Order: sequence, then structure tokens, then C-alpha cells
Amino acid sequence: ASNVTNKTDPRSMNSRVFIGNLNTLVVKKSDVEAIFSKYGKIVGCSVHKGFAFVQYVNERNARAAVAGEDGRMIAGQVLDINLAAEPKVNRGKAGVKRSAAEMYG
RNA sequence: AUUUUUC
Repeated sequence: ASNVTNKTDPRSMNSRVFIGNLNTLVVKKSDVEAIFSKYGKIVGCSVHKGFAFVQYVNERNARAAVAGEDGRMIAGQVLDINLAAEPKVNRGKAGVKRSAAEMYG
């Protein structure tokens, strides 16, 4: 698949997958487009430090991997997968941080 | 080598 995943169209912002807390020191672009291609047609993919991105053809494909791979282990670590326009995590760089509305009370 | 963008 292509190397592009940063569009901002009203259907490309929800046909995309965010992949945080990723084992980016063992994974590669040829791995991310091979771990998420089982849940949809990838037409763009990119990888960075601590996170990566995947661009599907539609939103249905994104919900397939955002609910099909989220919380899975790869290369010995777990990755936090979510819709690219529906962030809920505090981006605490470890997943240990909580929201002021989701605290222990 | 470590959570929203071109590895």
C-alpha cells in the first residue's frame, strides 16, 4: 500500500487507524500493512516512533481493526488502537494516565 | 529506541 495517511477529508478522518504505544523499534511499514490488511483494504500506511498509522478505503474497515486488533500484543508490547478522529486516551505515553472524569474516585 | 501522521 501507499505511504500516505495524513489526509483530513470528512471520510478519510474516519477510514484511518491510529496505532499508539507501538513497538516501533521492532515493527516496520511492511509489518503494519501486513497486520491490519487482514481487516480491510489498506490504501496507505506509515510508521513513526511510538505510533503508526493505517489508511483504509472506508470507515467500516477502520472499525474492523480498531475493534479487531486493539489491545493486542506485537513484538512483546501492546498497542493502543483507535479511530483517527475519536481519541479517548490521555496520550500518557504509557497508558497509565487517567482522565479527570475516569479517576478512581 | 515507545500514543495523532510519511521509517
